[PDB]
Amino acid sequence: VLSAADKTNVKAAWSKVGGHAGEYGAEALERMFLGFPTTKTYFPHFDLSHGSAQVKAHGKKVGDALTLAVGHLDDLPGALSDLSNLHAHKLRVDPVNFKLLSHCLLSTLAVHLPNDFTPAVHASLDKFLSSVSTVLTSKYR
Amino acid sequence: VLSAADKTNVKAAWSKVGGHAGEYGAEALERMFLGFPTTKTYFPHFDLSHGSAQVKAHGKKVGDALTLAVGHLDDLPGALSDLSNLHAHKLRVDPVNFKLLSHCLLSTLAVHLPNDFTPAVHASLDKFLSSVSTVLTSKYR
Amino acid sequence: VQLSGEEKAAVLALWDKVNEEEVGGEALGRLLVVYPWTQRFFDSFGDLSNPGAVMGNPKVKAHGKKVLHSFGEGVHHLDNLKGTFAALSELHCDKLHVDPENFRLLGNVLVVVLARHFGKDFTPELQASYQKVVAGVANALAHKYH
Amino acid sequence: VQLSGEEKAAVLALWDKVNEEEVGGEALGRLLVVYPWTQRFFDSFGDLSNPGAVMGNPKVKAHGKKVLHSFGEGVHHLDNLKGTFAALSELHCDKLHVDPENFRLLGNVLVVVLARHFGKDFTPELQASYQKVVAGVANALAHKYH
Ligand code: HEM
Ligand code: HEM
Ligand code: HEM
Ligand code: HEM
Repeated sequence: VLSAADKTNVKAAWSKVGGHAGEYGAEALERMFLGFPTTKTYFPHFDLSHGSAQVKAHGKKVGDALTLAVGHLDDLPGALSDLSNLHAHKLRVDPVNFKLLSHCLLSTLAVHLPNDFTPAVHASLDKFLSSVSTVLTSKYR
Repeated sequence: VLSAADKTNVKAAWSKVGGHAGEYGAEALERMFLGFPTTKTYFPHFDLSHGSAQVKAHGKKVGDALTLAVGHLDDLPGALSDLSNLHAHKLRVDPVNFKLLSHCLLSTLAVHLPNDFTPAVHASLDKFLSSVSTVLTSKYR
Repeated sequence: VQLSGEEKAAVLALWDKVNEEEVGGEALGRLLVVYPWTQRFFDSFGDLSNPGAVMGNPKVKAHGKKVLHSFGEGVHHLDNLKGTFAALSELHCDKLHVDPENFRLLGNVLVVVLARHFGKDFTPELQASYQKVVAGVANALAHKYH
Repeated sequence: VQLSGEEKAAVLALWDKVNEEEVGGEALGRLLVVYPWTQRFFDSFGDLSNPGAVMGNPKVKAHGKKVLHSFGEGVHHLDNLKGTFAALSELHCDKLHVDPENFRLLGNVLVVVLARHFGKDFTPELQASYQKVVAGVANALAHKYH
């Protein structure tokens, strides 16, 4: 996955996202919690109410994490090694959930950058997210 | 992503398959065609009758392809490059079908190697088949 | 499937503001581009070699409108879906042989396309409601697979 | 599900030979090992850190037997899967919130286990029949998701 052309699209497209990564991560999460209830399970200690300071804060974590990955497409297994241990070994998140977040994330991007969300960029951004999901759900150790 | 323990498990279990990879491939295919009729769609030119020499021949190709993959666990993308282009670009095989063939391969292996098909082995062989399926469905790098 | 009384309201409301001329064709096109293997069922449509040809193809908009049409029939007959899509079911199952999982993927792109079209009016609540409708329609077309 | 009269006879005849304890204990154990994230639902069972601790755990064997007995109810009521699993569907969907994909995984794991215990008697024809029964149970359990 992730060919020369996809990388160019990913790097370019994240560029259009800029510093709203944090805000988009928060919106994506809210869309996931409301759209796919089964995912509320992993956050028993959170305030899942509209406008939560925990959700918004967490969304920020997800945002930088994705920005980090976009800068290490040649070695995702390495740059994300820690998050992988957290999600697959410690938290044991079900892989299906990653597709849901990915969907909610793309849906968030379609909302805010309708003119940059072309079919081609859509296709590249989908593969990028799958690859990140495989690494975080991987247990390569 | 395959770990070290998984690579060792796979190379060891396949040592047990030995020279029966071809037979198991044919049985796998026979189990798939009867278990999930939809897959026949992809073989309009084949004689899918029982004991068909056409299925045995193909089963052999699949068996060899897998023995080849076991020899290049460290670089599946490179060793299976041509098969990917054939399955993704020309044939356009729905990725769902790969899970069906993998389940039939594991089933076939459980039948013939009941004492060696332990939980640990079962687990690694599954990561291995998902890993091979990823490569063959990707229009990658 | 089931939605609140006030849910159908917000849902059907949005559906009236939909361009049946476009949405249908953009959903199908995005499906053909993001998940290329689906192109295997649409060979007779002609050129699908690149995103430019697909979104431009005439048969994709035409067929797209038919698809977006039977989706509306879904938005209305929400409490009897198994019946409405019963015929299309034996069609995609018996003739075409389309895997159930693909109905889910088209439903999700349809959602994303709606998102690109209505922007912020397409709120997480509204999106949540549509995930229900999308899920039911998908399940109904799969009934004949047992 | 509806299988040919001959199939039923074949499926039911194999089940007379199934030891619910041995089979169930191994099926649930393999699930926990091959798909580690399923472990989250059983943290109360104790140490599941390694395959040796999982296969040896007494609660895994005990719950395994209960699960296999439930499949047996399905195999003897193939005409009424929906009604047979209605209660378990509420438990797994509404109460526990388990993703439906896992039901299929457990169904296939079960098939692999049967293949290992019956070897050559588990012919590709008998398996094909069992993929139907297993597929049948999965959908009925996912019935509350629709
Ligand atoms: C795009 C994929 C995802 C990325 C990049 C991501 C990233 C992160 C990061 C950076 C952290 C650590 C933050 C910290 O140190 O406090 C984290 C924690 C966490 N993630 Fe994810 N995550 C993703 C998907 C998931 C999914 C799908 C779930 C489940 C629905 C999930 C559940 C959690 C939980 C429960 C925590 C710990 C929350 C806490 O206690 O603060 N993550 N994630
Ligand atoms: C475990 C993954 C699989 C492997 C290792 C595999 C391997 C192969 C190989 C080695 C060939 C090469 C034939 C040659 O050049 O001599 C081939 C051809 C082919 N494969 Fe696969 N395959 C796999 C899964 C699938 C699946 C899931 C389908 C669809 C159900 C599929 C459909 C085909 C078809 C139709 C051909 C062409 C056969 C012909 O017309 O001769 N393959 N595959
Ligand atoms: C939400 C699910 C879908 C809906 C509501 C839908 C709806 C339709 C409708 C209304 C028709 C026209 C039938 C007629 O006019 O008699 C049709 C035909 C067809 N559909 Fe679907 N469909 C869906 C998903 C799929 C998927 C995922 C595929 C792609 C693999 C697919 C492939 C086809 C094909 C190949 C035809 C034949 C078109 C022709 O040659 O005229 N459909 N579908
Ligand atoms: C083939 C599908 C399955 C069947 C037939 C099945 C059957 C059952 C049955 C009969 C019970 C025992 C109820 C009782 O003792 O009153 C049960 C409980 C439960 N099931 Fe399942 N189950 C299935 C799949 C799953 C999956 C995949 C998960 C895990 C991800 C799961 C998680 C649970 C949990 C957490 C309980 C409560 C355990 C306890 O405290 O006794 N089940 N299931």
